[PDB]
Amino acid sequence: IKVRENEPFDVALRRFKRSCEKAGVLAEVRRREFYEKPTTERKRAKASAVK
Amino acid sequence: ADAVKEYGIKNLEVMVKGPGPGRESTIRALNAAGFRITNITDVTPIPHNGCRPPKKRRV
Amino acid sequence: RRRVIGQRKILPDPKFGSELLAKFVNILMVDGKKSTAESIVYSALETLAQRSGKSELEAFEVALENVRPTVEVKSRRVGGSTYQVPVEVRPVRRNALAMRWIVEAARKRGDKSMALRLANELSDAAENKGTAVKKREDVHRMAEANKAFA
RNA sequence: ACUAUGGUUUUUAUU
RNA sequence: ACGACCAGGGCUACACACGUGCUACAAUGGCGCAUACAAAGAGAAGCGACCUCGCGAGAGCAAGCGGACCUCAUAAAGUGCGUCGUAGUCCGGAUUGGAGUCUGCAACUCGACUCCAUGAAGUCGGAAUCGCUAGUAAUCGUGGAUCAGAAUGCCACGGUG
RNA sequence: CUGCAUGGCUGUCGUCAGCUCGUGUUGUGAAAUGUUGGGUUAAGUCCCGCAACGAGCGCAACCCUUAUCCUUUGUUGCCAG
RNA sequence: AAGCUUGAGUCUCGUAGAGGGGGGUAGAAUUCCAGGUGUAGCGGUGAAAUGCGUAGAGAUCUGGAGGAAUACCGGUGGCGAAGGCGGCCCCCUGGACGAAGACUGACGCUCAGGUGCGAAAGCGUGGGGAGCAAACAGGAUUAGAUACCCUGGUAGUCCACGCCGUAAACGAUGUCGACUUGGAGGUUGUGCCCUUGAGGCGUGGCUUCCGGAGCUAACGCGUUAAGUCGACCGCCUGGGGAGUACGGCCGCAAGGUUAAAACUCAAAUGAAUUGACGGGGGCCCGCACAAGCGGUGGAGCAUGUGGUUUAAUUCGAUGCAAC
Repeated sequence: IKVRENEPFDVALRRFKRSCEKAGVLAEVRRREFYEKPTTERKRAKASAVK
Repeated sequence: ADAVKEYGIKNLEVMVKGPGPGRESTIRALNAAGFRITNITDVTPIPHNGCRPPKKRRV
Repeated sequence: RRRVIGQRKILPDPKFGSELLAKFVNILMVDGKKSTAESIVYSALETLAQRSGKSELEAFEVALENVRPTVEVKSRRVGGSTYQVPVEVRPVRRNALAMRWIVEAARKRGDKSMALRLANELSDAAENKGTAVKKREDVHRMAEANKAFA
């Protein structure tokens, strides 16, 4: 995955590297992550869908 | 493009459909006819209609 | 694979001041007998300076930017099919290959001496209408000179 | 987007 | 006697083709002269120098050292000169033949060597197909064990590269 | 006579990176795991994950040897003076 | 023999949706019709040919005809006892569900025989016939080719009244009721709020995967159970044959129904572990290739296994690992 200027390097987290396919980001799978953080994010996106 | 010289075409818009190998040299051979080809659109599917089409079988 | 190395250390000739002419004694040469090819260095070239540059020290080196390749085509295989892929010549090999086949047909004929068969090869070096042209025209022979395979 | 054709092989101790 | 001494057969017999190697079909060739340089092995019925004679092999006379010293032993290719201008050829060698030279219990049979006489096929090869790394490949030289004698097999050492 | 009894040799994968085992761990169990994933290498080579951490054979260490420097012997080998 | 509301059933205003018909509403190109535009090949294959072509095959415009079929949206989303159901609107209609009140009053469950249902195929009669397509006839390729591949083509594919009830009819789980633990992601009502959130918090109806316990040989099943238990029905008792055989039934019929045995094996069956391997799914090296360059077998020599053979042509070795 890559978005915007990144390129020129570096802007941390580096998720265009070690790709290849399958089973990436597995240290953010099962428990601990998410909770309400994707709720507040997607509510602001829907508050930005108007007109 | 040699069969149309009596029509006096100047500005020309191009449409490209389908994945086949002849899809690029056909644009240079058309430039080599003396027409302004500043409009080129690709309209390849994204499939629609075809009745359904029927498919079945495997893979 | 795992080898690849590469390249060989070469110098200009001690007697002629040329980094090209030291390669010419390895051409039209057999069984390590460079001495038989030294007998036709500059001596046979008085016939060739009549149509190329001035003096024996440039009568081949003027043609250096023509007798070397810069682009080729390469044959590769996939499943049941064969494909002809255009390629660019790499810097160390682009600097080379000037004399590798430029006198290929002087080897065996039965007509005239080596010093004459050398001049009867170098006369076609910048013209390509004589003998063995398939050895030097090949680099465009799957490109511009024949488009039917594409 | 892509190569189309390989049948047959007649047996024995795990000291 | 399935034990093995003597005397002959053989294993080099050919009613089938073939595999690996060699050498040709040659002109950076072949033949004949000139010119320039080695490494490693071998030497007590030894290595055999030098010299003479015999188309020659070799025989006769006979030195020096049992070998870092004396000997096997003009390294060859490379360079130069002479030559054919591509002819079954100055190419090519199998066969049909002669006369000598050596060893050995003995060589007709089933050996080597020399100098000469005849000189075919072969014009780069079915269906196709082998191999490769840097003092190496290529190519041209040298030595040695098996021997009384006797390999294109076997094992090794230089040049040029 | 025959390795279809054996002392003892010897063929080939291959001189491949592979094969086992202590004390654990997995499964109902014979057994499997350790040695399969990740970055890497001539390689089970070196490291990280990870139910393993380690050990022996192969590999490697170790040892010889070549390209440099240093030193002992000199005719019959060598020969700058 | 009287009650109860707690299983079963009913009414208001409302709700999602490929449930089942019939009538409406539309287009595409292969096709067909006419008049134009307009041409040397068209089709297919590794490579071709049968076939179709200058008499226009091939390609295509314009207005008309016709048969199969419905992309998008459509989501690990719905409907239902299965089999089935996905252009769109309407009329008629089956099934299911919500808010708050009002009712019947055990009206419930299972089932021999009955009774009622079929995806696709086969069939009676009348329509249908673009594109494909069993059968059948040719072109390939094969010592076959009768097949895969290519060109044609009848039944079939569709419609309608019917005939025959088949299945991997599949989650291989007979039917019903109840108790037993959590998570993530979909999906549709409704109370209070003009949602003024692009909805929040209570709370009914549905719902795909994960998986604490329990079952199991292992796969699998999992509160949606193959778990823990009752109510009613039918099902096996060793393979090999075989729902085959004998008989009636019902169908025009292939079938469907209940359902063996002489003989034969004294045995078979289920799950996945380690080898062995692939004409697999992936990764890594080697003159295995690429690229360059020099050879081999035909002639004539040197020489030996196997074959021929005198009088013996000694034994042993015949895959990579003999000659």
